[PDB]
Amino acid sequence: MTERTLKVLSPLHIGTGNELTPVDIYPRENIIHVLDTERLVNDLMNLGELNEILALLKNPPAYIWKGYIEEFHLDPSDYSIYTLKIHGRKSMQIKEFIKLNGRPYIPGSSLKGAIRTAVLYKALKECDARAVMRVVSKVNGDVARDIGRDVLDYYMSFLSRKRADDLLEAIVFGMEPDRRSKIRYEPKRDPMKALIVRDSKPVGRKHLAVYHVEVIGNPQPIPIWVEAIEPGAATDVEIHVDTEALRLNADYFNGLLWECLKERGEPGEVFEDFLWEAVDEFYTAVMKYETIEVQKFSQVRSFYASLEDHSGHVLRLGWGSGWLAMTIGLLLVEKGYKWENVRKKLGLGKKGSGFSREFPKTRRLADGMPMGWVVLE
RNA sequence: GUGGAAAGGCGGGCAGAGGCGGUUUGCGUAUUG
Repeated sequence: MTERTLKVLSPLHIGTGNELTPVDIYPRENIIHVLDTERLVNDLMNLGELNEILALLKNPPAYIWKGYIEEFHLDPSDYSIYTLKIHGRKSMQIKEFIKLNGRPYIPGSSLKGAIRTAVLYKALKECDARAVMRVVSKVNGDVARDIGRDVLDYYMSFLSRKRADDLLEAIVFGMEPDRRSKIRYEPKRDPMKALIVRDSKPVGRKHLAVYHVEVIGNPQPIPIWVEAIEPGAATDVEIHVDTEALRLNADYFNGLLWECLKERGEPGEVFEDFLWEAVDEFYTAVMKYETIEVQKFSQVRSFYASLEDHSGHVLRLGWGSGWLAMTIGLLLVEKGYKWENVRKKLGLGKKGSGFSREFPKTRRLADGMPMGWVVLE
Protein backbone atom coordinates (compact mmCIF):
# COMPACT_ATOMS: atom_id res chain seq x y z
CA MET A 1 0.00 0.00 0.00
CA THR A 2 0.89 3.65 -0.43
CA GLU A 3 -0.78 6.80 0.95
CA ARG A 4 -2.48 5.13 3.91
CA THR A 5 -4.67 7.95 5.21
CA LEU A 6 -5.43 8.51 8.89
CA LYS A 7 -8.00 10.24 11.06
CA VAL A 8 -7.92 11.94 14.45
CA LEU A 9 -10.14 10.81 17.34
CA SER A 10 -8.92 12.94 20.28
CA PRO A 11 -6.92 16.18 20.58
CA LEU A 12 -3.41 15.77 19.20
CA HIS A 13 -0.50 18.04 20.12
CA ILE A 14 2.88 17.58 18.46
CA GLY A 15 5.10 20.02 20.30
CA THR A 16 7.81 22.22 18.84
CA GLY A 17 9.30 23.41 22.13
CA ASN A 18 7.84 26.90 21.91
CA GLU A 19 5.16 28.86 23.73
CA LEU A 20 3.20 31.96 22.78
CA THR A 21 3.81 34.79 25.22
CA PRO A 22 0.84 37.13 25.88
CA VAL A 23 2.50 39.90 23.81
CA ASP A 24 1.85 37.67 20.78
CA ILE A 25 -1.85 37.24 21.54
CA TYR A 26 -4.89 39.47 21.87
CA PRO A 27 -8.27 37.68 22.03
CA ARG A 28 -10.88 40.20 20.92
CA GLU A 29 -13.66 37.59 21.10
CA ASN A 30 -14.05 33.97 22.15
CA ILE A 31 -11.89 33.50 19.04
CA ILE A 32 -8.21 34.24 19.69
CA HIS A 33 -5.58 35.89 17.48
CA VAL A 34 -1.82 35.52 16.94
CA LEU A 35 -0.53 39.06 16.26
CA ASP A 36 2.50 39.52 13.93
CA THR A 37 5.13 41.35 16.08
CA GLU A 38 7.67 41.66 13.20
CA ARG A 39 5.03 43.21 10.86
CA LEU A 40 2.82 44.88 13.55
CA VAL A 41 5.86 46.43 15.33
CA ASN A 42 7.25 47.67 11.96
CA ASP A 43 3.70 48.83 11.00
CA LEU A 44 3.19 50.80 14.28
CA MET A 45 6.30 52.95 13.56
CA ASN A 46 4.70 55.19 10.91
CA LEU A 47 2.81 56.69 13.87
CA GLY A 48 5.84 56.20 16.22
CA GLU A 49 10.60 53.98 18.80
CA LEU A 50 12.39 52.89 21.96
CA ASN A 51 9.10 52.56 23.84
CA GLU A 52 8.31 49.22 22.20
CA ILE A 53 11.75 47.87 23.15
CA LEU A 54 11.15 49.09 26.71
CA ALA A 55 7.57 47.91 27.24
CA LEU A 56 7.95 44.41 25.75
CA LEU A 57 11.03 43.81 27.90
CA LYS A 58 9.17 45.15 30.95
CA ASN A 59 6.07 42.89 30.69
CA PRO A 60 3.72 44.90 32.89
CA PRO A 61 0.02 44.25 33.49
CA ALA A 62 -0.39 40.89 28.37
CA TYR A 63 -3.77 42.63 28.27
CA ILE A 64 -2.83 46.30 28.00
CA TRP A 65 0.45 45.44 26.23
CA LYS A 66 -1.66 44.01 23.39
CA GLY A 67 -4.74 46.26 23.62
CA TYR A 68 -2.64 49.43 23.31
CA ILE A 69 -2.61 48.78 19.56
CA GLU A 70 -6.38 49.41 19.53
CA GLU A 71 -5.70 53.14 19.90
CA PHE A 72 -5.73 54.48 16.30
CA HIS A 73 -5.00 51.02 14.80
CA LEU A 74 -6.49 47.52 14.48
CA ASP A 75 -6.43 44.21 12.59
CA PRO A 76 -2.93 42.70 12.68
CA SER A 77 -3.21 38.91 13.14
CA ASP A 78 -1.51 35.83 11.66
CA TYR A 79 -3.42 32.59 12.26
CA SER A 80 -6.47 33.32 14.51
CA ILE A 81 -7.13 30.00 16.24
CA TYR A 82 -10.20 29.17 18.34
CA THR A 83 -10.29 28.75 22.10
CA LEU A 84 -12.79 25.81 22.22
CA LYS A 85 -12.88 25.84 26.05
CA ILE A 86 -14.04 27.90 29.02
CA HIS A 87 -10.84 29.84 29.69
CA GLY A 88 -8.88 32.97 28.71
CA ARG A 89 -6.57 37.43 33.15
CA LYS A 90 -4.44 36.57 30.10
CA SER A 91 -1.82 34.75 32.23
CA MET A 92 -1.26 31.87 29.80
CA GLN A 93 1.41 30.26 27.63
CA ILE A 94 -0.15 28.54 24.62
CA LYS A 95 2.16 25.75 23.50
CA GLU A 96 2.21 25.79 19.72
CA PHE A 97 1.96 22.99 17.16
CA ILE A 98 4.66 22.11 14.64
CA LYS A 99 4.03 24.04 11.43
CA LEU A 100 6.00 24.22 8.22
CA ASN A 101 4.63 27.49 6.81
CA GLY A 102 2.20 28.32 9.57
CA ARG A 103 0.39 25.16 8.45
CA PRO A 104 0.10 22.15 10.79
CA TYR A 105 1.47 18.80 9.61
CA ILE A 106 2.40 15.57 11.38
CA PRO A 107 6.16 14.90 11.48
CA GLY A 108 7.24 11.46 10.38
CA SER A 109 9.80 11.14 13.15
CA SER A 110 6.89 11.22 15.61
CA LEU A 111 4.79 8.53 13.96
CA LYS A 112 7.81 6.24 13.64
CA GLY A 113 8.68 6.57 17.32
CA ALA A 114 5.19 5.35 18.18
CA ILE A 115 5.47 2.33 15.91
CA ARG A 116 8.88 1.61 17.46
CA THR A 117 7.32 1.43 20.93
CA ALA A 118 4.65 -0.96 19.62
CA VAL A 119 7.25 -3.12 17.88
CA LEU A 120 9.51 -3.17 20.96
CA TYR A 121 6.57 -4.40 23.05
CA LYS A 122 5.90 -7.33 20.74
CA ALA A 123 9.55 -8.39 20.80
CA LEU A 124 9.75 -8.59 24.59
CA LYS A 125 6.53 -10.61 24.82
CA GLU A 126 7.49 -13.54 22.60
CA CYS A 127 11.26 -13.22 23.02
CA ASP A 128 13.82 -16.35 27.92
CA ALA A 129 14.55 -19.68 26.25
CA ARG A 130 15.20 -18.08 22.85
CA ALA A 131 16.71 -14.82 24.13
CA VAL A 132 19.95 -16.60 25.06
CA MET A 133 20.64 -17.89 21.54
CA ARG A 134 20.57 -14.30 20.23
CA VAL A 135 23.30 -13.17 22.64
CA VAL A 136 25.05 -16.53 22.29
CA SER A 137 26.80 -15.03 19.24
CA LYS A 138 29.59 -12.60 20.21
CA VAL A 139 28.10 -11.28 23.42
CA ASN A 140 28.97 -13.86 26.16
CA GLY A 141 26.55 -12.23 28.65
CA ASP A 142 23.52 -14.43 27.90
CA VAL A 143 24.55 -16.68 30.80
CA ALA A 144 23.63 -13.80 33.10
CA ARG A 145 20.39 -13.53 31.11
CA ASP A 146 19.92 -17.31 31.50
CA ILE A 147 20.69 -17.57 35.23
CA GLY A 148 18.15 -14.82 35.99
CA ARG A 149 15.38 -15.84 33.51
CA ASP A 150 11.87 -12.79 28.66
CA VAL A 151 15.02 -10.81 29.41
CA LEU A 152 12.87 -8.51 31.55
CA ASP A 153 13.33 -10.37 34.86
CA TYR A 154 17.07 -9.67 34.68
CA TYR A 155 16.75 -6.01 33.63
CA MET A 156 14.75 -5.07 36.73
CA SER A 157 17.76 -6.12 38.81
CA PHE A 158 20.38 -5.17 36.20
CA LEU A 159 19.74 -1.47 36.73
CA SER A 160 19.42 -2.09 40.48
CA ARG A 161 20.35 11.79 29.54
CA LYS A 162 19.00 8.66 31.18
CA ARG A 163 20.41 5.64 29.32
CA ALA A 164 18.12 3.10 30.99
CA ASP A 165 16.90 1.51 27.74
CA ASP A 166 20.44 1.13 26.38
CA LEU A 167 20.76 -2.61 26.96
CA LEU A 168 17.13 -3.38 26.14
CA GLU A 169 17.33 -1.62 22.78
CA ALA A 170 20.63 -3.42 22.16
CA ILE A 171 18.94 -6.78 22.71
CA VAL A 172 15.78 -6.29 20.66
CA PHE A 173 17.28 -4.35 17.75
CA GLY A 174 21.07 -4.41 17.56
CA MET A 175 23.64 -6.69 19.14
CA GLU A 176 27.08 -5.11 18.92
CA PRO A 177 30.42 -6.86 19.15
CA ASP A 178 31.79 -5.46 22.40
CA ARG A 179 31.99 -2.38 24.61
CA ARG A 180 33.14 -1.24 28.02
CA SER A 181 29.72 -2.53 29.04
CA LYS A 182 28.42 -5.90 27.89
CA ILE A 183 26.73 -4.92 24.60
CA ARG A 184 25.60 -1.72 22.91
CA TYR A 185 23.44 -0.52 20.04
CA GLU A 186 24.57 -0.55 16.42
CA PRO A 187 22.43 1.55 14.04
CA LYS A 188 23.71 -0.47 11.08
CA ARG A 189 21.99 -3.59 12.46
CA ASP A 190 18.31 -2.74 12.59
CA PRO A 191 15.17 -3.95 10.80
CA MET A 192 13.64 -0.53 11.56
CA LYS A 193 16.05 1.12 9.10
CA ALA A 194 13.86 -0.47 6.43
CA LEU A 195 10.70 1.12 7.85
CA ILE A 196 10.09 4.31 5.87
CA VAL A 197 7.44 6.72 7.13
CA ARG A 198 7.12 10.18 5.64
CA ASP A 199 5.74 13.50 6.81
CA SER A 200 2.04 13.77 6.15
CA LYS A 201 0.24 16.33 4.05
CA PRO A 202 -0.54 19.53 5.99
CA VAL A 203 -3.75 19.38 7.98
CA GLY A 204 -5.37 22.80 7.66
CA ARG A 205 -6.20 25.91 9.66
CA LYS A 206 -9.84 24.92 10.21
CA HIS A 207 -8.89 21.88 12.31
CA LEU A 208 -6.49 23.68 14.67
CA ALA A 209 -7.70 25.18 17.94
CA VAL A 210 -6.44 26.08 21.40
CA TYR A 211 -7.28 23.73 24.27
CA HIS A 212 -7.37 23.76 28.07
CA VAL A 213 -5.68 20.63 29.41
CA GLU A 214 -6.55 19.89 33.03
CA VAL A 215 -4.25 17.64 35.07
CA ILE A 216 -6.08 15.18 37.32
CA GLY A 217 -4.60 12.99 40.06
CA ASN A 218 -4.21 15.60 42.80
CA PRO A 219 -6.91 17.45 44.78
CA GLN A 220 -5.88 20.75 43.18
CA PRO A 221 -5.98 20.34 39.38
CA ILE A 222 -3.73 22.47 37.22
CA PRO A 223 -4.62 23.84 33.78
CA ILE A 224 -2.26 23.93 30.82
CA TRP A 225 -3.19 25.80 27.66
CA VAL A 226 -2.08 24.20 24.40
CA GLU A 227 -3.13 24.06 20.77
CA ALA A 228 -4.02 20.75 19.17
CA ILE A 229 -5.71 19.30 16.12
CA GLU A 230 -9.42 18.88 16.78
CA PRO A 231 -10.85 15.35 16.54
CA GLY A 232 -12.31 14.61 13.13
CA ALA A 233 -9.46 15.84 10.93
CA ALA A 234 -8.24 13.35 8.34
CA THR A 235 -4.96 13.59 6.43
CA ASP A 236 -2.93 11.12 4.40
CA VAL A 237 0.46 9.59 5.17
CA GLU A 238 2.44 6.98 3.26
CA ILE A 239 4.22 4.15 5.06
CA HIS A 240 6.06 1.38 3.31
CA VAL A 241 8.73 -1.18 4.12
CA ASP A 242 11.59 -1.50 1.63
CA THR A 243 11.86 -5.28 1.33
CA GLU A 244 14.99 -4.98 -0.81
CA ALA A 245 16.86 -3.52 2.16
CA LEU A 246 16.04 -6.64 4.19
CA ARG A 247 17.25 -9.15 1.59
CA LEU A 248 20.72 -7.60 1.60
CA ASN A 249 20.89 -7.78 5.40
CA ALA A 250 19.73 -11.35 6.03
CA ASP A 251 23.07 -12.26 7.63
CA TYR A 252 23.92 -8.90 9.22
CA PHE A 253 20.90 -8.34 11.49
CA ASN A 254 21.50 -9.62 15.03
CA GLY A 255 18.56 -9.01 17.34
CA LEU A 256 15.46 -10.44 18.97
CA LEU A 257 13.23 -8.69 16.43
CA TRP A 258 14.95 -10.64 13.67
CA GLU A 259 14.27 -13.77 15.73
CA CYS A 260 10.57 -12.92 15.68
CA LEU A 261 10.46 -12.70 11.87
CA LYS A 262 12.12 -16.03 11.02
CA GLU A 263 9.24 -17.86 12.73
CA ARG A 264 6.36 -16.33 10.78
CA GLY A 265 8.02 -17.35 7.51
CA GLU A 266 10.50 -15.54 5.29
CA PRO A 267 11.96 -12.79 7.52
CA GLY A 268 12.16 -10.28 4.68
CA GLU A 269 8.55 -10.90 3.76
CA VAL A 270 6.45 -10.93 6.96
CA PHE A 271 8.06 -7.88 8.61
CA GLU A 272 5.32 -5.61 7.27
CA ASP A 273 2.68 -8.03 8.61
CA PHE A 274 4.46 -8.33 11.97
CA LEU A 275 4.48 -4.53 12.06
CA TRP A 276 0.75 -3.93 12.46
CA GLU A 277 0.16 -6.93 14.71
CA ALA A 278 2.60 -5.20 17.06
CA VAL A 279 0.57 -1.99 16.81
CA ASP A 280 -2.82 -3.43 17.75
CA GLU A 281 -1.28 -5.36 20.68
CA PHE A 282 0.60 -2.56 22.42
CA TYR A 283 -2.02 0.13 22.00
CA THR A 284 -5.09 -2.00 22.62
CA ALA A 285 -3.35 -3.24 25.78
CA VAL A 286 -2.77 0.31 27.01
CA MET A 287 -6.35 1.12 25.98
CA LYS A 288 -7.69 -1.61 28.26
CA TYR A 289 -5.29 -0.73 31.09
CA GLU A 290 -6.78 2.75 31.42
CA THR A 291 -10.27 1.33 31.99
CA ILE A 292 -9.03 0.13 35.39
CA GLU A 293 -8.29 3.61 36.73
CA VAL A 294 -11.44 5.72 37.19
CA GLN A 295 -9.74 8.75 38.76
CA LYS A 296 -10.29 10.86 35.62
CA PHE A 297 -13.20 13.35 35.52
CA SER A 298 -17.61 8.73 33.58
CA GLN A 299 -17.29 10.11 30.06
CA VAL A 300 -13.67 8.94 29.67
CA ARG A 301 -14.82 5.31 29.77
CA SER A 302 -17.50 6.12 27.17
CA PHE A 303 -14.62 7.14 24.90
CA TYR A 304 -12.72 3.89 25.54
CA ALA A 305 -15.72 1.63 25.00
CA SER A 306 -16.31 3.52 21.75
CA LEU A 307 -12.69 3.03 20.60
CA GLU A 308 -13.69 -0.56 19.91
CA ASP A 309 -15.73 -1.40 16.79
CA HIS A 310 -13.44 1.02 14.94
CA SER A 311 -11.71 -0.29 11.83
CA GLY A 312 -8.02 0.32 11.28
CA HIS A 313 -4.94 0.44 13.48
CA VAL A 314 -5.21 2.53 16.64
CA LEU A 315 -2.12 4.14 18.19
CA ARG A 316 -1.03 7.04 20.39
CA LEU A 317 0.95 10.07 19.34
CA GLY A 318 1.74 13.45 20.64
CA TRP A 319 1.92 15.02 24.05
CA GLY A 320 -0.96 13.73 26.15
CA SER A 321 0.08 10.10 25.86
CA GLY A 322 1.24 9.42 29.39
CA TRP A 323 4.00 7.30 30.85
CA LEU A 324 1.85 4.25 30.06
CA ALA A 325 1.91 4.91 26.30
CA MET A 326 5.52 5.98 25.57
CA THR A 327 7.23 3.24 27.51
CA ILE A 328 7.74 -0.52 27.94
CA GLY A 329 6.52 -0.11 31.58
CA LEU A 330 3.04 -1.33 30.68
CA LEU A 331 4.82 -4.68 30.58
CA LEU A 332 6.62 -3.71 33.83
CA VAL A 333 3.39 -3.52 35.85
CA GLU A 334 3.22 -7.29 36.46
CA LYS A 335 6.58 -7.26 38.27
CA GLY A 336 5.48 -5.06 41.16
CA TYR A 337 8.26 -5.13 43.75
CA LYS A 338 10.83 -5.96 41.06
CA TRP A 339 9.97 -2.57 39.52
CA GLU A 340 9.09 -0.80 42.79
CA ASN A 341 12.69 -0.60 44.00
CA VAL A 342 13.85 0.48 40.54
CA ARG A 343 11.26 3.23 40.05
CA LYS A 344 12.58 4.91 43.20
CA LYS A 345 16.16 4.30 42.03
CA LEU A 346 15.64 6.75 39.10
CA GLY A 347 13.15 8.75 41.32
CA LEU A 348 9.83 10.36 40.21
CA GLY A 349 8.03 12.75 42.64
CA LYS A 350 9.75 16.10 43.44
CA LYS A 351 9.35 19.40 45.40
CA GLY A 352 11.26 12.80 47.95
CA SER A 353 9.30 10.06 46.16
CA GLY A 354 5.68 9.30 45.34
CA PHE A 355 4.72 6.18 47.27
CA SER A 356 1.47 4.75 45.91
CA ARG A 357 1.07 6.86 42.77
CA GLU A 358 4.74 6.65 41.58
CA PHE A 359 4.22 6.28 37.82
CA PRO A 360 0.54 6.67 36.81
CA LYS A 361 -0.60 9.71 38.82
CA THR A 362 -0.89 12.35 36.09
CA ARG A 363 -3.60 12.31 33.43
CA ARG A 364 -3.53 15.09 30.83
CA LEU A 365 -6.89 15.21 29.07
CA ALA A 366 -8.32 18.10 27.06
CA ASP A 367 -12.00 19.06 27.54
CA GLY A 368 -12.79 15.67 29.05
CA MET A 369 -11.20 13.77 26.16
CA PRO A 370 -8.08 11.60 26.61
CA MET A 371 -5.82 13.31 24.13
CA GLY A 372 -3.56 11.84 21.46
CA TRP A 373 -5.42 9.15 19.46
CA VAL A 374 -4.76 8.69 15.74
CA VAL A 375 -6.10 5.71 13.78
CA LEU A 376 -4.33 4.52 10.63
CA GLU A 377 -5.67 1.82 8.33
C1' G B 1 97.14 43.13 -31.32
C1' U B 2 92.44 37.51 -26.63
C1' G B 3 92.81 28.63 -26.70
C1' G B 4 89.48 32.18 -30.56
C1' A B 5 84.96 32.17 -33.90
C1' A B 6 79.29 30.40 -34.44
C1' A B 7 75.85 27.07 -30.80
C1' G B 8 68.26 27.96 -26.63
C1' G B 9 69.32 22.04 -22.17
C1' C B 10 64.41 20.82 -25.07
C1' G B 11 60.62 18.59 -28.35
C1' G B 12 55.82 15.31 -26.68
C1' G B 13 52.78 14.19 -21.41
C1' C B 14 45.06 16.49 -17.73
C1' A B 15 47.60 14.20 -10.58
C1' G B 16 44.01 11.15 -13.04
C1' A B 17 40.37 6.84 -12.05
C1' G B 18 36.47 4.66 -8.25
C1' G B 19 33.46 6.47 -3.62
C1' C B 20 25.62 8.81 -0.65
C1' G B 21 27.77 12.67 5.32
C1' G B 22 25.82 8.19 6.73
C1' U B 23 22.62 4.37 10.41
C1' U B 24 19.33 4.26 14.96
C1' U B 25 17.16 7.79 18.48
C1' G B 26 8.53 9.85 19.07
C1' C B 27 9.84 18.27 22.26
C1' G B 28 8.73 15.32 25.56
C1' U B 29 7.59 13.31 30.63
C1' A B 30 7.54 13.91 36.07
C1' U B 31 5.31 16.07 40.26
C1' U B 32 3.33 20.69 43.01
C1' G B 33 4.09 25.90 45.16
